[PDB]
Amino acid sequence: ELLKPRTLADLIRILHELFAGDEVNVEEVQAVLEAYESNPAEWALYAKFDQYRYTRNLVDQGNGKFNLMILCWGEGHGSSIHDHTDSHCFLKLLQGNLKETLFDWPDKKSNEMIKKSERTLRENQCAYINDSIGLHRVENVSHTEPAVSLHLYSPPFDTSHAFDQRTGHKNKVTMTFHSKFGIRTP
Ligand SMILES: [Fe+2]
Repeated sequence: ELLKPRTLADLIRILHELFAGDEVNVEEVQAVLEAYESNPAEWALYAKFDQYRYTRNLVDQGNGKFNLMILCWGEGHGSSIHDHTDSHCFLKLLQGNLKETLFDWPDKKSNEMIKKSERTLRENQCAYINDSIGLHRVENVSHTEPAVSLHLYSPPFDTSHAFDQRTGHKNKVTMTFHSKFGIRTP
């Protein structure tokens, strides 16, 4: 029984219910994330920006099966082309817009990675990706507005690959947290 989350705290409680089991109802999780109306006062604690790149800010450690975090994208900040390490990955916009570009998994032969498609993710929308869908790059192309997004991963993961757009060659990257539960973790 999916009800509208009243607050971020309410959302988190509902997510603990949705991940109480071993499997994941993707459409239900996405629906609930989209139904939470972003309220900046509730997540200001986690919205810690860096001038030079986007930051990842742990919000909830989950129940063993998922992590919830907030990413803060300065004007012009973007990601690598990357994968999600066999996890579900939900992305909900809390503030601003992000551009998502989809790429196919490369073949072993060195080749330019060509965009499959692209879309604009707008405030309060929730997108979903997994490795079966493809790879992606996420970017704040705004010159004037910072973006903030809410990310849910299940299972949690702390490494992934970055892909060279020119060749499709990949390398493993360790994921770090800029803060945890509102506390800066240098
Ligand atoms: Fe991603």
